[PDB]
Amino acid sequence: TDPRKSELYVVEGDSAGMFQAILPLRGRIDRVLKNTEVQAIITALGTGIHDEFDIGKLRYHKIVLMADADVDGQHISTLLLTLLFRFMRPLIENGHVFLAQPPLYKLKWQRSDPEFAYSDRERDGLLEAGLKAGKKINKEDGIQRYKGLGEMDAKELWETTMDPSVRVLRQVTLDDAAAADELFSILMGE
Amino acid sequence: TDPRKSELYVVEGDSAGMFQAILPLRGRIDRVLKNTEVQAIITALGTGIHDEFDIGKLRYHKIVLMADADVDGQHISTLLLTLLFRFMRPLIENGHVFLAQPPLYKLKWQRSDPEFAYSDRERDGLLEAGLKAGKKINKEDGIQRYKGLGEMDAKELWETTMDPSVRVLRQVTLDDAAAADELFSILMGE
Repeated sequence: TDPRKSELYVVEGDSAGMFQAILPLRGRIDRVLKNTEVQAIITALGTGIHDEFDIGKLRYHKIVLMADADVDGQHISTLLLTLLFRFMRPLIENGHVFLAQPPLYKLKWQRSDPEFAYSDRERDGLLEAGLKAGKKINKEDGIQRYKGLGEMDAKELWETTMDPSVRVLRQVTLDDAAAADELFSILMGE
Repeated sequence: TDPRKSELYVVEGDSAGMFQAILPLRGRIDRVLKNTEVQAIITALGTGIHDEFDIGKLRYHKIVLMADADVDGQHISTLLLTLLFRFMRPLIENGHVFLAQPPLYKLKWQRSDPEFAYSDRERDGLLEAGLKAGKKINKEDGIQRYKGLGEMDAKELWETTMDPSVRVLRQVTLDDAAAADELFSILMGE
């Protein structure tokens, strides 16, 4: 439960699923700060914002953003990384911010546990290794290509994106957050 | 992600682990409302408090409190049910508040999936049924008696307390919340 042993997952957006807290974010910067879901995330982090930001009050060692690979999922991650870059910058600078890579494929092996691939390369690798081991797979429907997080059952979502020994996390750098901030400014101007 | 398909789990306290949001609560009523963890829970619910309470702004269909059976776990559940009874009463009245019953025992069957018991009666029943079916168990260490939520691995905690088809939930009635409020007042006076 301790901040050092605590993580906060922010699950985005309209196609959604060590202490692991979880908060949603569904989907004008002043209007976004008034949004209830945004307010809950900011409050849970416990640092305060802008000039009131206090790193010592950080409630979570890791902040993990989880969204779909599509434009809808990108839009929400862009929004949250911009809010963090503009009002809670040391969270990014000190390496607390991460992006969860959801699995792209589920390999439905006939008489064994299903395997999950995070890229086309891993899918091909796992398929070859499985067939070589003697595992069986249906050529027509044995490989499920995920379209969103909502397609996964809650148990497999945890196994693939939240289990620390299995999950694929990418650290958000200051340059990554600056690129999200630029993207936000471009889209607002459009 | 929709409020109707959303649940908020409040995991208590110092011995801790359909969209399922999760928030911690570790462990003078005016001082409690200023606490960051309490503020995050209230904010996530989205209704506001006291005269500002708006049922229409409720972000979660179910509010589930999960704590250890000991005095430490009871103290936190007493505190949160009191806050809900005093400042967010319709959440209890409208049947949104529940208590999660964590498993008391894990039956470590030798060559099959482990089973979980929520009472001494269920433990005895499952043990008899398993041995009758031909399942094997070690008489010395095969039955683990849980002392707290922190003893469970994250995956089994979800399977037993968060899976809607498996979990054991008890609805918090207005009388239940009134008894928690009385208990809080007695302990504060002590």
